[PDB]
Amino acid sequence: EDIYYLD
Amino acid sequence: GNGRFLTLKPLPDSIIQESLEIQQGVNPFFIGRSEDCNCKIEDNRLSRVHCFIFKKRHAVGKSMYESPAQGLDDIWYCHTGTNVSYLNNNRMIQGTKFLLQDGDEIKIIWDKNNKFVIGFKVEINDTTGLFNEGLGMLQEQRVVLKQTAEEKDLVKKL
Repeated sequence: EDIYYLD
Repeated sequence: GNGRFLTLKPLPDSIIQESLEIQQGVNPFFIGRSEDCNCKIEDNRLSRVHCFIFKKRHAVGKSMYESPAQGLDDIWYCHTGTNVSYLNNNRMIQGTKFLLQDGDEIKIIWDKNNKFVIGFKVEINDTTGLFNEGLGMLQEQRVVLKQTAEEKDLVKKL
């Protein structure tokens, strides 16, 4: 699950 | 203190409120949701091998006299998570290395919407023959560097 994203 | 050199203490402000200490002999210290990580951080956002703190022998630029620095060991924070980490004021993406200074508070995950923030304070009690301890010496250089096969290999241990 390497589909993370942060603002 | 013949086993502990560095102290990473999850603060009460963060979902975590524990104290973890890296052993002068444990290198590198792995961090991530996976307890396999020498250091333990359970954050739904965090990854298995979220990040690890690695130690390396600090090299000096020779010396034709009597000066400090010499050659010893230094502790580098190696981020391996996609959720990126925040160290003081330096960003580190999964696959980067960073210098850890005595009393360095590193954030592994910060979400404004969720209001959940995680940050550990690095406190070195023992200096296992450290050139300084990790806070460097003269002109502090806090810049994020990239990792190599050597670093990637370390995470291939757990």
